[PDB]
Amino acid sequence: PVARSWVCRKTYVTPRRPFEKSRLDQELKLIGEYGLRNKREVWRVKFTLAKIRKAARELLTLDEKDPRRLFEGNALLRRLVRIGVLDEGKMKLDYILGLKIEDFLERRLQTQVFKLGLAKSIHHARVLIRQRHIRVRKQVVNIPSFIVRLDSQKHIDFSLRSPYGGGRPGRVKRKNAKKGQGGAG
Amino acid sequence: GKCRGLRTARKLRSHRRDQKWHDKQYKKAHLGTALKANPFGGASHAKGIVLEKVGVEAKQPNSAIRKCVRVQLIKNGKKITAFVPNDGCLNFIEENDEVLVAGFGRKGHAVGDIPGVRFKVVKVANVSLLALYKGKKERPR
Amino acid sequence: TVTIRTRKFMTNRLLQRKQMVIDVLHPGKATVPKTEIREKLAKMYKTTPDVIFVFGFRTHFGGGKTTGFGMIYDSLDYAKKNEPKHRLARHGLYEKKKTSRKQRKERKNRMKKVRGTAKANVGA
Amino acid sequence: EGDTIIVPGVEGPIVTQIRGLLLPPPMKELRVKNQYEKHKEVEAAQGVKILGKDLEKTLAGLPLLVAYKEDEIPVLKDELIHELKQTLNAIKLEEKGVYVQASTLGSLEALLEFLKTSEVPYAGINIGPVHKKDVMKASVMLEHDPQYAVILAFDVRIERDAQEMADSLGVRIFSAEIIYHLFDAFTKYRQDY
Amino acid sequence: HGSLARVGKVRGQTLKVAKQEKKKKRTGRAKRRMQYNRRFVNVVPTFGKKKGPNANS
Amino acid sequence: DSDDDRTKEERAYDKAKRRIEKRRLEHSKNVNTEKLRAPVICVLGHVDT
RNA sequence: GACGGGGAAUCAGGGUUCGAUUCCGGAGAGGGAGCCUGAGAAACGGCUACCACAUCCAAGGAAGGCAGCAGGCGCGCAAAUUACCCACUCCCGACCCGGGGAGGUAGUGACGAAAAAUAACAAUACAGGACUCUUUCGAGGCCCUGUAAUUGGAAUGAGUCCACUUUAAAUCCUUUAACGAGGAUCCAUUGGAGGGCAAGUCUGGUGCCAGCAGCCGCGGUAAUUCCAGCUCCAAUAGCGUAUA
Ligand SMILES: [Mg+2]
Repeated sequence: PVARSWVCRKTYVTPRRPFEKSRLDQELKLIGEYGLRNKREVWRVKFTLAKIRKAARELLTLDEKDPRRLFEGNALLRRLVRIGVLDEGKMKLDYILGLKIEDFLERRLQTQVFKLGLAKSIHHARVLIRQRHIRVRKQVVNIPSFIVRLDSQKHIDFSLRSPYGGGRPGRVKRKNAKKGQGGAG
Repeated sequence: GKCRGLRTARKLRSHRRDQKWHDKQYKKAHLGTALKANPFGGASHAKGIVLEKVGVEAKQPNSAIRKCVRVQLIKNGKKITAFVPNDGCLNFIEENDEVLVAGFGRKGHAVGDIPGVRFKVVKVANVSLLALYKGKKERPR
Repeated sequence: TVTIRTRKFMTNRLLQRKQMVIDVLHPGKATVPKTEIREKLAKMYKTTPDVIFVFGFRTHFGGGKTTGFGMIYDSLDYAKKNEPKHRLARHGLYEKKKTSRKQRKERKNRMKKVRGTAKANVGA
Repeated sequence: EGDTIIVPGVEGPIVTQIRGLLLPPPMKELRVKNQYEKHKEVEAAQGVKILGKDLEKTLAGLPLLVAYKEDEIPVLKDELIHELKQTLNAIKLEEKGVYVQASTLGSLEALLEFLKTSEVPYAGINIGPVHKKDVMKASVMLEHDPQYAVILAFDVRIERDAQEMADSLGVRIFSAEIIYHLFDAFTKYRQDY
Repeated sequence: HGSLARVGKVRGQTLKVAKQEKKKKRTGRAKRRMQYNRRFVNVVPTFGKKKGPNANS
Repeated sequence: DSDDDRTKEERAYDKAKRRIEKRRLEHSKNVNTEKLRAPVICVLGHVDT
């Protein structure tokens, strides 16, 4: 009777058709456009979008003017406004189902780093996050699948320990300085 | 459904039970005679040691001989015939040597041109035949 | 430099000590040792530097914050009455016996194996 | 106790880890039943017993080595394999024959030398009590020349279920603690056959 | 010919050609980049039917 | 440069082997000629002796 | 091939299969039988006789039940340390103070779950897309897109290893030194390439032989399927196979 968690779930799903032309072309287009690593990421984004769509459909099939419908509908709309995939104009339950994988993919931290101008390419943004150069609200982030909120967009800048934004220079700078000192004598 | 009445569920349940019993897969999977006649005893893999190396030909359209091996199982002593899978692996297997033998992939039936046999050898002397094939590990001697 | 902002202060007249949570903000430095933060709590809370006990320091990701616990007692012997002994062993005010569990269990079983006065002499 | 040791065996060297140092009393010898002591460190010029977890096969009379380092890959024992390749007086000829069983390595060596001078090949060299697997391999050798379809067990007791599965189908076990009585029983069965 | 019950004649008579040294293949994330580039970036519009990626006819 | 072999795992065990050889040879250098170990007594004979 | 339930997998709607397994209730300590004490036991780390099995012995006798924690044998397709501590959660006792293989800690650990390295940038090299003009020759390349073993400085991580931190004592994470890459050799495998089903009628060898192939079928001295080299496709630290 040890005291552990024993709670876990799978965050992605595998399609029943492994070899189709249009599906593989679409996921390859998404991966090459937004600089992702493998198809497990877009599969997990499809999984969470399917979960959100299923929840919205389950709320829509329940009758109007009920407290549970209003509570979970307004909770879902406030949540998706807080992510930033919707605006206050389209604050409706039926407008949830007209979403796309694109709207969930624009809120990635890698996409925001490439879009604001910190990086030159989306893959350069990914490897720039991986070497701990990007911080937000005084906390460094080393992971590319970070979902930034709407209020957290304007806090994106370089870190206080990265040499790009002011700090100690890296390994190649000090080694080349020591090489220049050795060459100069 | 045929007998549709508001107070008719036992008749439907009993008829569905009988017609489900009068099947093939459900009758095989819910009777003990098939597992009594099963050499593996309802298991994926089984061990055994080699009696001799024999040879059996193929069927009518395909003309070749397939070199299976005669291994009896350790759980209950049933004498079966297992097909040595890949090319040139009959040199690696020896007489009176332990093997690990699994099925061939049709739930206990013959596959293609080989006659009657339904098992394949996976490992011999606790080393895999794939390692002896690809030149990745050498068998003890 | 490094500066200290105490958080979640409360007093405990039931047990004559002061509970608070100390967050250590050291931009560019490593993790602070417990002795030097004890001197900071001494020069901040106007008490003697041998009554304060600190533990539970946990660094954050990126190395800007380090939060943890720290306790200040009113007097030294009031701290000696009501405290776990291993923290005093960390702070050098306590000594504990260095005997392993299997030796003590074997000695207890061998003492159980005999009766009378010989129990006190069979186990050395 | 915190070290990695290597001992040679039938299938080359087998690397293991030490478990306990079983020492007899100084008044007594190693041939005593269930009376030893446990130690952490043992001094030189002593006769100790080594316990392992998975060795099961060991040719004695060979050196061993202890490494204080991290032995992550078996390349360090090339000199041990080189020593094993020379002075092989007891060549382990593994053919199809009599499954022979003995309690100790010396008894097994004496029994295989007796079968060698009796001009009969031997199949199994298992060490320990007689189980269902040894009797079953004798039952396997009951096909394809069933003359060598017996179990020779010396100075050991067999299991009851092995006896039951043996005499359910006719496997002879000449279990005897006296080695020349075992020899006389074996040659009597050979002449009767 | 020799015999028919011999095994591995084709494997024992194969002209053994060793592998030649080649540059290592990019893996992880860059392989998806190269596949996306070579399949969707530098392609020319083509009529009729599209040839495969290994149609060496 | 060119100092070691073409690989690293091939030269990884060579330093350990030469360290074992030097620590063995040093173990044959500083030895004690007084208060030695115990000899081994080897009893042989015939049947019923 | 039945401990029961709370539950698990798949699932449009209905269903099908499993539930030995951490929480609840029940049963047993080889298997039947009987009992003392005690509030509460037909108790087995209590006792008494039977059989199966089994230990020591001067042979008269004496002593036991790991379906507890580690460990060993057998059985097997199939499952780990003959470790550290009562500091945390509680429990027993005359009780701040003693004890707990109940537990907590680390080791083994590709059952399984989550995050995520094996590269990015810039200039001539060479094929083109956007813009009127030179029908066709070629030019702003100021704006690019790509890749062939041309090059250049800028980066940080695995790892080695002071310290700090954690902890009963440690280990690991995080922090932090000094070192730590250009074929960044600090080199990614597992399957497949006739159709189903994404991807060569490429090049050599055997010639219904060896073999491949879940199914159709492929092998007959020009094999898009065997065996090897190059290229390519699939998923990616994961992939193939056998079974319910
Ligand atoms: Mg004698």
